Amino acid sequence: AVPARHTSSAKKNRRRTHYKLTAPTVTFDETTGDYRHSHRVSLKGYYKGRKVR
Amino acid sequence: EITSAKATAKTVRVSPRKTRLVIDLIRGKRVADAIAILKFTPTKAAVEVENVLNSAIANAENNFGLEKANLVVSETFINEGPTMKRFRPRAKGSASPINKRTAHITVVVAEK
Amino acid sequence: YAIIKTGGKQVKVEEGSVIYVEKLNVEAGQTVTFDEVIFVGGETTKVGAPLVEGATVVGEVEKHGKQKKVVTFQYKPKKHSHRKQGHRQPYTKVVIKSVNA
Amino acid sequence: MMKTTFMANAQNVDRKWYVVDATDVPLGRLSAVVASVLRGKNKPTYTPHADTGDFVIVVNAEKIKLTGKKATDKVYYSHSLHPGGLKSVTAGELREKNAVRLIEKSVKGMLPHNTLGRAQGMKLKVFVGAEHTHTAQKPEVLDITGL
Amino acid sequence: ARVKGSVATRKRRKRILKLAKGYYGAKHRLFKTAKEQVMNSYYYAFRDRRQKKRDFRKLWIARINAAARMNGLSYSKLMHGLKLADIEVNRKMLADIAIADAAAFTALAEEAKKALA
RNA sequence: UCAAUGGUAGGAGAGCGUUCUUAACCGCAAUGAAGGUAUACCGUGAGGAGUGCUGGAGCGUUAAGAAGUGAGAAUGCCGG
RNA sequence: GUUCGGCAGUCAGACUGCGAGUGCUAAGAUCCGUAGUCGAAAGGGAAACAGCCCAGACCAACAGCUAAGGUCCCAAAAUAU
RNA sequence: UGAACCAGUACCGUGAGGGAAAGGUGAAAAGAACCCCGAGAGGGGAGUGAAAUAGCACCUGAAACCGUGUGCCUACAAGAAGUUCGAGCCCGUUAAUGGGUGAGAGCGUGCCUUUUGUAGAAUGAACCGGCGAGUUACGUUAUGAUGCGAGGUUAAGUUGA
Repeated sequence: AVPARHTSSAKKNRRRTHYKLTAPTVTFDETTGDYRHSHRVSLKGYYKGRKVR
Repeated sequence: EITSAKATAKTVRVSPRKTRLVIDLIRGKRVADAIAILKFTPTKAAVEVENVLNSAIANAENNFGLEKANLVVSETFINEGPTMKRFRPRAKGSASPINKRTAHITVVVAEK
Repeated sequence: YAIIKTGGKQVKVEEGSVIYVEKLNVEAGQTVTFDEVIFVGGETTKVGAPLVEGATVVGEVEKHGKQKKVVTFQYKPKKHSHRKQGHRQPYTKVVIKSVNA
Repeated sequence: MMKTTFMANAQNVDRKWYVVDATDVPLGRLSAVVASVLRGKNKPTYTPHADTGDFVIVVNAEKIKLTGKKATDKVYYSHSLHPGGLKSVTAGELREKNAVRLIEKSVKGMLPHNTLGRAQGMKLKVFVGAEHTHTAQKPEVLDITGL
Repeated sequence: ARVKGSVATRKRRKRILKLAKGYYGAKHRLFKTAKEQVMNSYYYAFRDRRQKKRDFRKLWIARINAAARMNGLSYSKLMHGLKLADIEVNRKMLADIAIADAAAFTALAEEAKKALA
């Protein structure tokens, strides 16, 4: 429960190694933008090439 | 003549450790990738980095107009500032404070 | 090429080799010779050399100075171990050309 | 004065190969001198980080001149980390099966137990009844005696 | 007279830390583990001011019995032939002939052969 | 030259550094005082200055006097 | 060495033998006298070891010789006679 | 001075009581017009001023903490985290027998009080910085220093800055 000794900060970051965030795949400039994700909706209503608000 | 495309921010409560979860995606890629992930980020910390990011592109056209589509991020860093504490109550006189996480938010972009 | 023990340090000298040696009563640079040279040494020549005569190190004396002040605190018991010495050494850089071999 | 030492090896190492065998030779008296060559301790070029790790080759390793009843009371042991981890390879046993660690575990007892000791000690060349293999390089037979 | 000498005190602190610099990780990011860390290091650097003596001599005698053993000669009877031998009882330059000296090495070995003889 | 130099509580001797000293002695200072910082010098030690940089007002000498005067360590304290 | 003068602290130690006592002539047990050792004395030897043995460190040193103890490899010297 | 600051303040406690923290921009606010980003703040240009790392808790700015870049090394390793030597690499300095490394390899039980003996599973120490502890009043004794010497000696007081 209660820790014994001090974490050395290098080992603390060695705990913090796998903790990182993962980039989501973003569809890039479509006309000149704007963006969606694949399997997701654009800001212009577009999923599967048709506007749905 | 200089790239010098830097902006910053101060006094926002955003957990700079989790912004150091943010910036690893940032530091290498072009600004189209940056506002791509930045618009599509499911963290609260990375929307308002378009204040610094947009303000730094707005530096580059504030007095440069240089390489505006071409601008890839040179560097960032987001640091803690003075985290403002608050004497949080907790049971039977425990009451520990809270470090509200201040941050400078610094971005340079450039070419190449 | 020879071997000479000037101090308590027996030394391969090459006929041209710059060496180091502790302080001698040379003063600035008077290139003087030393005579207890025992070997032909690094030979590729005449062999043997139990006790050598005339092959003395005609020493090309250069310089003597201070070495490096290494330091001393000592011995560690518990309950207040105590304290420092620490010095350097008046070393002596001297090039050795001109053995008689 | 200061650098009268010399490694002369610590980058420029040598590599030589030695078929070393006798069919029956005693284990200790073979073992410490093949330890000496796998050091390269006999080579006149020692450095504590020399890496004069010899290609110490053994073939035809069937027999130790076995003093006493050592094939009945030599018995080895081991301990797997599962509790009650006694597992014993025993005295005459696995000599006739695989006399490999019958040698090189004892040469692990010979060697300086470190990364270099496990380097050449884990670069032994071991054959038990063979004419070994890969004489593409040049092997050389070393001595008979315990010197 | 409530005076401090504060910068002088931190100059002792600064003096020992700048003289303490180099070792692992947290140590120069702290104060006091570094204090022994130079200190233990020249405790047994004081011992190795005697023990690289007593180990470079092991390199000396070891490599010279390596080449002597390459001539099939053992160090004890070699040195025994060196006390039997000439004005030379020269030791460790005679260790230094490990480079390329069949003349100096094996011939001085023959001097020892005519010293046992 | 000879002899000595393990050393705790112990006892003796000596010296360093800080600050104030009207003292003088006698300077520095905006071309940069102090202070900070890096520094690959010196000094048996404590310690001392050199340079680069911050920095923009007091500081250093010497010698002597006087001291709230030499900092890890105590549930030391306070602040982070 | 004495004398005189200041200034101390030490009161409770162990251990190794050696000779005693008590104890199951049990004990790394106690309690004496006796020497050493540590404490308050490194280095080496015995696998590490405060007490055993050797040997008392101002320092440098890329010098040699040696104490006990060692010389098949780790780990240096004798596959010594 | 508890209190250089709207201090006996805040605040605690019903009360008697207790009892904090905190000064410094720049000479002069001359306090950043404007322009742009930004919901706004905040930033960024411009300009301000000797200076803007000088921008309103603002001189100076360590220290722990978090960083970002950086040359070397490490993903067959089981160390009081060290020396000493050193392959190899990188760089060139209070110009110096240069430094930064460091694979590898030898040998290496942290520091304090107490104890007979602690490496300790005996304490204690989160760290960092600041503070933080043998005095003087009067008296005696000892030791010296000085002065005069069987003669040394003025106390209190008065005078006077």
